Amino acid sequence: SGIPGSPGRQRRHTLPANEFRCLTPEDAAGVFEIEREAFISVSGNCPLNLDEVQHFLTLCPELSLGWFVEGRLVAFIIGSLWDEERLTQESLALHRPRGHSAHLHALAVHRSFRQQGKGSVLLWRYLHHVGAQPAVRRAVLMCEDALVPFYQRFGFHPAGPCAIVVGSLTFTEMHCSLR
Amino acid sequence: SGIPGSPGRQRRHTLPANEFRCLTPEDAAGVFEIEREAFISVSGNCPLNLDEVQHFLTLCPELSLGWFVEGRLVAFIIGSLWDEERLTQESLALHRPRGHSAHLHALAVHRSFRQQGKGSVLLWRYLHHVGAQPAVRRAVLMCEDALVPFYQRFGFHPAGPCAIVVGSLTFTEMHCSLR
Amino acid sequence: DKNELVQKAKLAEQAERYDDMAACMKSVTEQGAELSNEERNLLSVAYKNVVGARRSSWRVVSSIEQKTEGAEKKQQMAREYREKIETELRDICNDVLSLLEKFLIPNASQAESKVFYLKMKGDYYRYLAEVAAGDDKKGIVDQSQQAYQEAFEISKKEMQPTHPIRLGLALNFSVFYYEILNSPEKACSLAKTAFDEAIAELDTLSEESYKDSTLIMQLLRDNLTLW
Amino acid sequence: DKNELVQKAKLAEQAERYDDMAACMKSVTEQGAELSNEERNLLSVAYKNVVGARRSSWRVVSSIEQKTEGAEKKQQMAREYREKIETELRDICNDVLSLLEKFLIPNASQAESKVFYLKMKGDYYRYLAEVAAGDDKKGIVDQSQQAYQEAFEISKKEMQPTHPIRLGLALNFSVFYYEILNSPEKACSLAKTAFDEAIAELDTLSEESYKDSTLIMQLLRDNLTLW
Ligand SMILES: CC(C)(COP(=O)(O)OP(=O)(O)OC[C@H]1O[C@@H](n2cnc3c(N)ncnc32)[C@H](O)[C@@H]1OP(=O)(O)O)[C@@H](O)C(=O)NCCC(=O)NCCSCC(=O)NCCc1c[nH]c2ccccc12
Ligand SMILES: CC(C)(COP(=O)(O)OP(=O)(O)OC[C@H]1O[C@@H](n2cnc3c(N)ncnc32)[C@H](O)[C@@H]1OP(=O)(O)O)[C@@H](O)C(=O)NCCC(=O)NCCSCC(=O)NCCc1c[nH]c2ccccc12
Repeated sequence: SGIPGSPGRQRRHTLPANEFRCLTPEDAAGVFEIEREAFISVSGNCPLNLDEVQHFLTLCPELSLGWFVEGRLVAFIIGSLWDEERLTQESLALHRPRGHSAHLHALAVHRSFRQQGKGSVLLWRYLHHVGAQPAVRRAVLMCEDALVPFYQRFGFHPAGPCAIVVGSLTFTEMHCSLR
Repeated sequence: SGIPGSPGRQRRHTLPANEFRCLTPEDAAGVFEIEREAFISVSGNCPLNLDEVQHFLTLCPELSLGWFVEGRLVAFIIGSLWDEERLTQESLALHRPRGHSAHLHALAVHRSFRQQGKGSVLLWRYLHHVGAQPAVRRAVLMCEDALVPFYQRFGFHPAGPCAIVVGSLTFTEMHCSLR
Repeated sequence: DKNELVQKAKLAEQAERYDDMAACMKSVTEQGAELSNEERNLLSVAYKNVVGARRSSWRVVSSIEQKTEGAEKKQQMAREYREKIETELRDICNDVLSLLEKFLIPNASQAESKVFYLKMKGDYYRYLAEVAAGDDKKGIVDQSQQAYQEAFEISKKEMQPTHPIRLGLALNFSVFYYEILNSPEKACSLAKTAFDEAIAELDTLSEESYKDSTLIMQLLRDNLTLW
Repeated sequence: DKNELVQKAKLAEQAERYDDMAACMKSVTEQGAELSNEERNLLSVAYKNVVGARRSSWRVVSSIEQKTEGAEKKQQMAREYREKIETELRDICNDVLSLLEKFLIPNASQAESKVFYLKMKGDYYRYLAEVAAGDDKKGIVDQSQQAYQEAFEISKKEMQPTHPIRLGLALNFSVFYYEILNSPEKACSLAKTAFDEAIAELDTLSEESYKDSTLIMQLLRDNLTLW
């Protein structure tokens, strides 16, 4: 926070303008509120509940990223590290510090900002953000069939059925090579 | 190292153009070299010998900073943390992790780049770099009387005789408040 | 074509060429049609970036200038360059202020839009105020305050304490009091009240209680901690 | 005034306004006097920054362009914007290349200066080659290679293996072979030989060994590790 002439002093804040930031545990409520609309309203299920969301943001916030429109969180990606080729049920609530794959637990864009290319900018951004981390050689996520062609535009490849079941839902596993 | 479209891949390097970087242990030989010309030739003594320089760069490279002119190191500042109000003899070879003051052990500009304002840009830069670090509330250094008026231009204040003797040399202590 | 301009604008934002992005959004605004929320964000972001660049260069060349003690000539170099930057800065402000007065505020149908553009009006007069001198200053500072005040007024009536736009205005308006008006106490009141009311609404557990503006709140408390 | 221009140039560098810094150094160069090492660095840095900005925007708008799915939908927008950026990029390169041909290389009295400006000549033709369209490309790539080759020639004769300028040329020249010429093997030879020779000289512990170019060497090995 540059104050020319005053080295250790931090400059006051004013409203920012579109930025990408790691999410904080305090941003958890805003995530779950988007998840209510985005996931819970269609399937009656969602990737992470508030507690689970807060967990990953306290444990590994650097594996998360959100697009903030002038201070408002409108799109996110909550992740953690995994240490196996395939995703398993138990990996939903696990973060493996010495893992090698960035496990994207949830990705969602606020309904009033969808179809503007913002979800893609975020995903691309996230792949670069985590790809830069010296141990993360791959990215993994599960999605329903409809979103498979979408994710292939980012380098993800179909890895068949995902061993993870959420409620009464089944998904296709996707793998994306990075470093 | 941005490769649009390839998230985990690092872009190839080409010659850079003027930058400020933390020094690495490998930059120690270049540091001692400037010190031979810059100090050993006038007083027959110098702040840090190669071993001592290498030590600080391995232990706390984040407390160091150099101006690199297109890949060439031409000016540096080797530092470490101190945890007392006044500098003592033993603080010359000491780095205190939980310290609160950035102890500038040596500051020098290559003879072919002096009087261009580059030493000032570096010092200012260093005060911002270390001042940003959450525990570093002050900066401390010793210099001969001639340089006292110079250091006051950066916020340093005369703190009387320094308790540290190098060879047959005595210096004035300087303190600079940061955060 | 309006679409092409928006498409090129979103392109320039990614290419990090904000002066281009602003030019595109300035053209879209000049077709007299009310901007969509997206187009509005694009315009705000383009300009916040275009001007912020100059503001940053200004602060540094000013610092350098006041630190050039003795050297009359080296100090005059910074003086002239700073002025060169101030003209650039002045033009940018007048640009958006004109856009505001001619298309943005007149077309503002909703209160959310009215407060956004009114805040934006206070914003640019503030930036203009950061470099003003002479008698021009007293006037600029009033212009800023009156736009901010009107937005604040509407904000209190039509927006929830946790609304991102209501909260954003709180932040900028309190900073206006703090550094432009030198009124620490009032500045802190503005900020604390806003933060506390937002916290109050959230403590009720309502789906309506935004939770989107977490950042603007952290920003507010940081400023408080600072002051 | 030459001094004022340099003073304003050092000012613009700090203010991060590299287009101004370049303009200042372009004027100094246009007074036909040989540049001091400082003025030379200032010119190199101004331009390396001015052009790097456009190169970066180019890479991103190009990526976006091929990615673009569908037909000539907004595929044509990126295409045009990319071309707009290419013209800007082209102009910058012709600017320094002209400066080089008219004042810089003709005034180069020492070999250190001759290799610096010759490398800089290869550099800008390389940047020009990165956006070179079809038939114009062949010629540009020869122009780059010939300047690089001449500099390399002089480098081997008048500079120590550890010299920052000799080493800098090694890096840029090997990358030229790697991505502009698609010659991995030759690219790696250039880089490896340069690194090894530098290491050799440092190994004899002699007084003439540089140790100022540590970074350029790490850069060289990183590239090797990469390839
Ligand atoms: C999809 C997304 C992020 C795109 O953003 P955007 O709207 O900004 O999109 P852009 O504008 O950037 O791009 C638009 C493109 O997105 C694609 N797309 C968008 N909607 C689509 C759809 N309905 N079907 C197929 N492709 C579609 C298209 O290809 C479309 O191109 P076209 O214009 O050519 O069609 C955004 O629309 C959003 O937040 N959606 C709701 C939440 C969600 O689904 N998260 C992804 C879960 S997949 C990842 C994940 O979170 N897994 C956890 C797995 C999970 C655990 N529990 C669950 C419970 C329920 C569901 C899932 C889970
Ligand atoms: C001084 C410095 C860094 C400025 O850089 P520059 O040349 O780029 O300067 P700028 O262009 O940025 O600014 C120029 C200004 O620098 C000041 N200045 C420069 N030379 C001066 C001089 N001889 N006397 C008084 N003021 C002078 C002036 O005020 C001058 O303004 P004027 O234009 O108005 O005069 C640069 O010239 C340099 O590397 N010098 C040699 C090494 C050194 O002395 N390190 C400082 C040791 S004091 C810190 C330190 O390392 N302590 C360890 C203590 C130590 C332990 N063992 C030792 C053995 C011997 C000596 C010291 C030690």
